[PDB]
Amino acid sequence: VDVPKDLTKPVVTISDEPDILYKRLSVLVKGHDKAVLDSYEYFAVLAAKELGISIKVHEPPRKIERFTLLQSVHIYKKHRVQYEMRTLYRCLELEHLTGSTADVYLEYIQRNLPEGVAMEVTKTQLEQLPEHIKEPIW
Amino acid sequence: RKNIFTGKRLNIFDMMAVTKEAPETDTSPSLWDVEFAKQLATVNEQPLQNGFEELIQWTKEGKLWEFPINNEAGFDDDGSEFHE
Amino acid sequence: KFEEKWSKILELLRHMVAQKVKPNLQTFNTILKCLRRFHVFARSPALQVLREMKAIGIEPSLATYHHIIRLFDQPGDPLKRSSFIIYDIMNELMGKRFSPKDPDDDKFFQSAMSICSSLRDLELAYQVHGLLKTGDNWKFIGPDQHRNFYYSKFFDLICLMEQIDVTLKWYEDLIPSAYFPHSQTMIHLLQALDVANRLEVIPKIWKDSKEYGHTFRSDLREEILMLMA
Amino acid sequence: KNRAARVRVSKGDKPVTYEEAHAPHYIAHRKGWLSLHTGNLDGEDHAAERTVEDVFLRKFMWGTFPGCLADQLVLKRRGNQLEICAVVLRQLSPHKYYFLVGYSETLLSYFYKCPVRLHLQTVPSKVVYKYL
Amino acid sequence: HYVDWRMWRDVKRRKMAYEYADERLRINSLRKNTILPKILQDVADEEIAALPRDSCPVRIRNRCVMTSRPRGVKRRWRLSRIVFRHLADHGQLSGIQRATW
Ligand SMILES: [Mg+2]
Ligand SMILES: [Mg+2]
Repeated sequence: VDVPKDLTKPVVTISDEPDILYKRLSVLVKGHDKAVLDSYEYFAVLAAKELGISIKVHEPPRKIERFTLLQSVHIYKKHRVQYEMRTLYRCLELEHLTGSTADVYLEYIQRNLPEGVAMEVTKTQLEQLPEHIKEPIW
Repeated sequence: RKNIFTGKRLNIFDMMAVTKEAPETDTSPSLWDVEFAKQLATVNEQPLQNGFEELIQWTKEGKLWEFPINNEAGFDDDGSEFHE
Repeated sequence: KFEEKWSKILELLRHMVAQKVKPNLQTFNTILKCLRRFHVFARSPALQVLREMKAIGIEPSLATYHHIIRLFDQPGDPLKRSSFIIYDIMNELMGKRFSPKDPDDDKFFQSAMSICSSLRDLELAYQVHGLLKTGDNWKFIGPDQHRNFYYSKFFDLICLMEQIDVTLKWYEDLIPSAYFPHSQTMIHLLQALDVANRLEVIPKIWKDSKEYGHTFRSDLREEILMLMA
Repeated sequence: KNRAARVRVSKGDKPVTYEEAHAPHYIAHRKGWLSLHTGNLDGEDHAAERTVEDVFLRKFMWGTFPGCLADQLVLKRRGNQLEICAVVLRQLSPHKYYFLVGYSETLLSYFYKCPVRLHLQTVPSKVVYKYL
Repeated sequence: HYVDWRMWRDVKRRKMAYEYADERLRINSLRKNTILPKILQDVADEEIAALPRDSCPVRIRNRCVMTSRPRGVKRRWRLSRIVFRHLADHGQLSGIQRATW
């Protein structure tokens, strides 16, 4: 019964400046846990569908960096302990979205980036030719 | 059957033709004015209601990163152009 | 006496008009706050200040109505006047989002609820609470002492004048989410269960009472046992 | 014989937690990591700084909540947020836990220049996985 | 309050090397070309040789930041093999595990 009656909505102002056009957004997430990337993939893909963004997903090959350390504090060279860091990848490839839609979607999925997961988002912007290049001065 | 807003006024003052049309932008912040502005921030002072309001508060205070992430946030190289 | 004080103030205001000084919200709010002493004598003069604000163009804030509410809410029979002052104040404030303009803006809701309990009007209390829930008006409730007083008078009026099926929905929505109840509201709740002939809930009220710090209240345990037996 | 992080067998009377009972080779197999951040991922920077901060926070919390920690800390970093999740006992009064939470969150936020939050879970006693 | 006197000497070497980096870079640029006269480069040789010995960056040693061990250090974490393993084996280094393959 104790429900709000009216809710103040954040102010979104439509500008007079034209919006940016992104041909592609390549969201590459990196993590140590495949299951965490599976859950993030599900969240990010479901978020794109609700917002009407076209999204494709694939899994780039994982990278395992291994290195060797001495096991003993002193001598015993032939006895080593080997360690590794596993970096797993998921790539969300979004297409044909405006700059305003990219700001909302990236903010929404970047704020919800799980602990231990990094993101490299490569944005491909569409631009027209500069006016000086349209015709030769010579 | 009579509303309170209908009746006798005091009539000492008169209707403002318009609100002040040109503000004193460079008015100094006296201690009396700075302190009164703190009494107006205490009337809407309430504890955080949920985790979203804590992020909003940290974002306004500057503690929390602004999203989407910009690796150059807060770093303009003195407004220098590429040709410099 | 009021007449002497009311003649000096009108002289300051006329002086303020001679010196080409325009009054602000705090000018009128100070008059209403200072007339609290005179009570009945200042009731109509106080309403003359409010009507002047509207004409001049100054907008009454939550404090402007808090001061008028406190001035009219003198000990006595509120039905004669206080009834139609609060009903008109809420029709004006209906569906209005408020911004902080006066330091006393965080006292209106506590004052307005205090009269709804006195008048025993539950429809008015829902309108007062409805105003608190519109937009960001919930931030004007006040400090913790004012928050607990507001919800105590609000819930104690629900248990009294509301159906028990709705009362138990507010009991779940408010406690402990909004405030922790005083032992006298646990009692007011039991008296509501009795009037509704729903005593299968008494063992739950005792379980909740312990979870709210009322394990060792004498007035409460006696109340629970007497109803049960 | 290997020694690293191995609670050795006793006479069946030494209570160990789930973390203490698992040697290093079970890390990533049966037990997770006590800190999660991006510094150790391929192509990421500042692993050295994140590691020093973690060592300090573990010592800081050990001495700030003396006798109260019932397990190792879980350190989470998201963006510039730092979350410290600790399992504590129910011996200290609640007032002292609120004082220390307010104090620690404030002091650590000014020390490392980031918003720091402390999440406390209380248990009546140290959770025992097995008796070695 | 550094681990030992040897770590304290490296701290000072890193501080002095940082303070003289720009000056040494500029003088070295004069010595590292075949464009300027030898008479000018011979003077630049003497100028960089007269700078404080602890301004020279080759004297900086990558010691373990927690134990000051001068060898067996992993650059990425700036820890000795012993200290790194202690943290790694207790699951305190994010994403690091024992490697079997
Ligand atoms: Mg061996
Ligand atoms: Mg060397």
